[PDB]
Amino acid sequence: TFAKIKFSAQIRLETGLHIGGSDAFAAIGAINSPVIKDPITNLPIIPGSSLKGKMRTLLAKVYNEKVAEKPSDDSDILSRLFGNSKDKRFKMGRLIFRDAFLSNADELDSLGVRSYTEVKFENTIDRITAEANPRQIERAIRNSTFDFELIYEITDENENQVEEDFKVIRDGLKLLELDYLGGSGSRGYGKVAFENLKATTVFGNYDVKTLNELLTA
Amino acid sequence: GLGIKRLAVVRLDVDDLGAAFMAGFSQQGNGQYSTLSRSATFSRSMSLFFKVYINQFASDKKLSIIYAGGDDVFAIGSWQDIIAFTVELRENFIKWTNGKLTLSAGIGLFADKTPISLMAHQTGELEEAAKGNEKDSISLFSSDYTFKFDRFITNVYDDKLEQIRYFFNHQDERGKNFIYKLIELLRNHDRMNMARLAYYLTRLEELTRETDRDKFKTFKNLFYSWYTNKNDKDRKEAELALLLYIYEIRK
Amino acid sequence: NDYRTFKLSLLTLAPIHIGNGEKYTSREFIYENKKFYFPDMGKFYNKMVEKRLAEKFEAFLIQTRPNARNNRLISFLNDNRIAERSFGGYSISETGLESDKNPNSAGAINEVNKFIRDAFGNPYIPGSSLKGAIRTILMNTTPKWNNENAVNDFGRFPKENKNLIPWGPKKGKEYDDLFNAIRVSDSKPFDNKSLILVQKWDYSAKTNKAKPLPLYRESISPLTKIEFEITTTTDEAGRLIEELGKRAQAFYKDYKAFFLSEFPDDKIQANLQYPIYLGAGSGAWTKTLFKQADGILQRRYSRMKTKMVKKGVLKLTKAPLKTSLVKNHESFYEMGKANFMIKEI
Amino acid sequence: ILTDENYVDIAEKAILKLERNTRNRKNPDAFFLTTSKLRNLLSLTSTLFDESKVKEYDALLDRIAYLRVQFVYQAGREIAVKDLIEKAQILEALKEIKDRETLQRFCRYMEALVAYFKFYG
Amino acid sequence: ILTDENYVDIAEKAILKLERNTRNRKNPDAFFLTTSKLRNLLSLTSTLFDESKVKEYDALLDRIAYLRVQFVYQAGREIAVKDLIEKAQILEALKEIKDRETLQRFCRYMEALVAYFKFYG
RNA sequence: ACGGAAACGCUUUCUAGCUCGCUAUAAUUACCCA
RNA sequence: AAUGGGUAAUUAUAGCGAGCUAGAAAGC
Repeated sequence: TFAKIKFSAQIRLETGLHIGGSDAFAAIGAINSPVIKDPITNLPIIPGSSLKGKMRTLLAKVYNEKVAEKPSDDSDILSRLFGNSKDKRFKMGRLIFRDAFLSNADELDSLGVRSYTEVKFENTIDRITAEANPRQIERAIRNSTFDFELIYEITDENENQVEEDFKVIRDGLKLLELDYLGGSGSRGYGKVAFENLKATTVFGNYDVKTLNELLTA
Repeated sequence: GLGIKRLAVVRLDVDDLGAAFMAGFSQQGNGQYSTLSRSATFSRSMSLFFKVYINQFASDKKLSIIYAGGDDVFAIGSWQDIIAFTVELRENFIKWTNGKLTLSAGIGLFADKTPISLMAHQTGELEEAAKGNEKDSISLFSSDYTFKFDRFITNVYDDKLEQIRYFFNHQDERGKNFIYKLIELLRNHDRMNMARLAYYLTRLEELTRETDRDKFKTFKNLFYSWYTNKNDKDRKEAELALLLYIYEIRK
Repeated sequence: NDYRTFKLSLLTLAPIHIGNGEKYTSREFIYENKKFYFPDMGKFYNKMVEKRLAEKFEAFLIQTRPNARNNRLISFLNDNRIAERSFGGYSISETGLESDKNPNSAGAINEVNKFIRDAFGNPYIPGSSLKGAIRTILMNTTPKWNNENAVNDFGRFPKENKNLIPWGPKKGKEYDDLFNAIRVSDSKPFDNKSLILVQKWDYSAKTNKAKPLPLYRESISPLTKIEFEITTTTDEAGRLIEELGKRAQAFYKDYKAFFLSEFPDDKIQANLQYPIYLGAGSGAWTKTLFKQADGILQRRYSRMKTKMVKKGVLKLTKAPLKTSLVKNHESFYEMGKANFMIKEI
Repeated sequence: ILTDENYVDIAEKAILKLERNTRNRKNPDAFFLTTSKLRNLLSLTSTLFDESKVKEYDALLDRIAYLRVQFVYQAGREIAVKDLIEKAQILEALKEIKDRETLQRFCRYMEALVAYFKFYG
Repeated sequence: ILTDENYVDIAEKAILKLERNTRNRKNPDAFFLTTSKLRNLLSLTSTLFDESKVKEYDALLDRIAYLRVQFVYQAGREIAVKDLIEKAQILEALKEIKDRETLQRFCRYMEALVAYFKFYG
C-alpha cells in the first residue's frame, strides 16, 4: 500500500525573521542584507530548505547517540525522514517540505502596514574609539502568517514506523518554537508559533483520527 | 570490481617495414651491407619475433591474439591487459631492434557485444591516424589522444598514472568528482581555465583535513605544473592518465 | 533540554533613545497644544497641494525668518488657515520641561530623532540593543577580556582586534561561539504614550554649567517595565547570564569610581535594581572598554569640538519627575540609566 | 535629463565642477560640501529606491512629490547644498520622473553623485 | 583595453604588481586587500554575466552603469581597492564595453582577478 | 533492366540524492557654530 | 547674556563561494 499525508500548519511570526539572500546590485545607502522574497509577488518567503535543515540540526542533536559530525551519519530515526545520500536504502526523503508563502497579505494591510518588510538600522559599536558601522538589514514583520505544508510519505516499508514518526515531526515543530528559524537569531529574529497542526491525507486512504490527538497535546 | 566493463583491440604495425626491406641495410656503409645473408637473417628474425614471441609477451594476460606476424598484429582482449601487452611489446621490440624500427599501435576501447567488424575498422582508422601522427605513435582510444611510445610508456602510463594512483589511493576525501572536474577542465581548455583551475585547486587545498594537507599541496602544485607548462605535450598526458584512472576505479 | 531560558524585566530610570537613523527637521511637525503632531509629510503635501498652495510651501521651507515661533510650520497653518490636523503619523504629548526658553516662544523644538518602530505603528526595544549593552558588561567585567584587546598599531592604530571573543566557524575547531549561546530576544512592543522627547543637556566639568544642546531625541518615559528573554544554549553562557546580577554592579563600581566621580552627586541617580546603560545618550564610556580606551578615544577628536581633556562631558536630559528617581531639583536625568532583574524560568 | 548610458558621467563632472576652498591649503581642493549632508540627501531617496523595487509608481508618486520639497528644504539650509543641486542638475531631473525605470535611474544618479564625491577627496 | 588573448594575463600581472603587507609576519608577504572587499565586487559582475546570456544587452545597460558607480564607491572607501582599480585598470575597462561579448569579457576579467587573488595567498 | 530490392541506430531510462544564507555586531559617537 | 540653528564620522566589516555519490547501463 501507499499513502501520503499533509500537515497544514501556520507559522505565525513573533518578532519576525530575516532569511538572507545576496544581491550584487543593491544600493549605496539602502538595504545590504535583504530577506529572500518571491520574484513576482515580492512577498517574503520562508523557503523549505531553511525549515528542513533547521529541523535536521534540532533533531540531530537530540535523536542521535553517536555525535554526528556530518549528515549521512544520523541514527536512521532521522535518515528515514530526511534521507542520507551514502546509505543505500535511505536515499529518498519520505519528508517533502514546502516553501512557506505568506498568507496574510491582506490581514496585514488591515493594520497600518505600508510595506510587508521592515528595514532595521543596526550599527556595530567598535569597543575602542567608540565608532559605528551601520547597516540596514531587512526583515519580515511581526503579525505575519505563512501557510506551511509538509508532506509525509507512506509505503509498505513502514511496518510499524508511521506513528513513531509523529514523535519526530511534532518534536521538530515544537523545537522550532524554541530555536530562531534562520536569521540573526541571537538578536531576536526567530520566535515562531506553528498554529493549527492539522494533519490530513491527500493520497491513499489512511486513518488520521488517531493522528490529530498527538498534535494538540 | 575495479574496472570498466570494456574490451580493447590493438592493431600494431611496424612503421616502414617496406623501407626496412627495400633499402634496409644500405644506410650504414657504401651499399656493402644490404646482402642476401643479412636480408634472410633479418627476415627470419622478424618472423621469429612477431609470430613466436608474441605468446611469451602475452602469456599471463587475458587477451586473444587474433592475427599476428609480418608487421601487422591484431589482438582483441580485456583492456588493462591489452594496454600492458602493447607496452610490453614495444618495450621488447626496441630491446630487440635496438631502438631502430619504431612500431605504431592504435588502441580502441569498445563496449561488450559490439561487432568485430565495426571494432576492427575503427581500430584500423585509429592505427593509420597514429602512423600519420609521426613515424611512431600510439593512438589510445580516440583520434585526438595520440602520443608517442617514447612518451606514453614512461610519462603517461608509469610516471603520471602511478603518481595519480599514489596520491588518490592514500586519501579518503576527494573522490571521483574531483577527477571528473579535472578532466573537464583539461578537455575544455581555454586560457581562462588555467585561472579557474588555479582557483579550484587553491580552494580545495584548504578544504581538506588540515593534518594531511601537504599531500594535496604537492599534488596541486604538480597538477598546476603540468597544466600551465605551455608545451602542449604535458597536458594531454594528464587527461589520458586521468581517463585511465577513472577507468581503473569504476565500480 | 539544554536551552535554559530566562526572563529579563527592565526598568527605565532615565529616558532611553534607541537608533532609528532618521530624524524630523524644523518643519516636519505640528504643535497645536501640549501634543506634538508628527504627520506623514508626503500625505501632508498631498492634501495641501490641492489649494495650489504648495508653491507657498516652497517659499516657507527656505524661509529663515527670525522669531522661531513663526518658523515651525504651526505658523504656516495658523497663517494660511489650513485647519484639519487629520493627517497620518503619530502625535505624542510634551515632556513639558525641554523648552528652557520663555513661555509662548515655547514649541520651537528643532530636530527630533525618531524612536525605533515596527511597521504597525508601535515602538519596541530591539533585542540587539540589549545584547550590545550586555556584551559591554561581559567584556568589561571578565578581566581576561580587557588587557590585550587593543590595536597593536596595525593601521594608524585606532582599531580594535575584535577576535578576543569566541567568534566564527574556525576550521578544524569545534564550534565554540559563546555569544551565539546568548540569545536575547526582542521586547514586547508597547504604545506611544510613554515617549516624551527629551532634549540633550551637556553638564561639563571645569566650567560648572549645564549648557543645553539643540538635539531633541525622542525617548522612553521613566518607570516603564519592559519584557525581555535571554534563552541560552551553553552552560558556559549560563555562567555569564547567572553572574549578570553581580557583574552589572561590578561594572557600575568600576564606572562610578572612574568617570561619575569628579562630577557631583546630585546629578547622579540611585539604582534600585541591577544597573545597565542602554544606548543613545549614555556616552562613549558605556559603549567601550573604558579602562583601555582612555588614550585611544581622545586621539580621534582632532576637530572643532575636541573632548575636554579626558572624560570630558556628562550627558543629562529633562523628563517629568516620576517616582523619587532623582535626588535633585530641576529634573536632570542620566539619559540611558536603566535597571534590570533576571530570573530563570 | 538622464538616460541609462550617461548618468554616471553627468554625475562625474558635476563633482569636478563643485567649488572648493580657495583658501585653507590643508588637504587642498577640499570642498565646501561635506560627506554628511550628501548622505543626508541620499537618505531621502534610499527608501524610495527600495519602494521602486517592491511597489509600483502609483502608490508612490506622492512620496516623489514630497521628495522635491525635501531637496528644496535641504537647498535652503547650506550654501554648498544650494550649489550642488545646481551644478548637478537635481531639480531639473526631478521634474522628469515618469516611471519606476526613471525613479530608479534618478536614485542611481544620487548614488553616483555620492560615489564620485567619496572618490574625490 | 583588454582583448581575448590577454585578459587573464593582465589579471595575473596586475595581481602580482599589487603591493604587499609590510607588517604582520604571521602569513607574511600577504595582501592589504581582504577577500571580502573583492568578492563584494565580483558579486556584481557574476550576476551580470549570468544575466547577459538570458537578456539582450540593450535591456542590461543600467546594471553596467551601476558598475562604474559601485567600483568608484568601493575604491573611495579604502585605499586597498583604490589601489586595485588603479593597478588592474577596471575603470578604463568600464568605459569600453558597449556590447555583449565585451561585457562577458570584462566579467571573465573580474573572475580571473579573483582567481589569481585567491591563488597567491 | 542501377551489387541492386525491401529496412526508423531504434526501445527503456527523473540531472537525481543529501545540505539552515549562516557566524559575530547596541544607529551610535563627539560638542558646540553664527 | 539672550536670538537663530545643529555640525562632523562610519553607510556594513571578516569569512565560506559549493562538497560528496552516479559519469551511461540493459536489449536487438
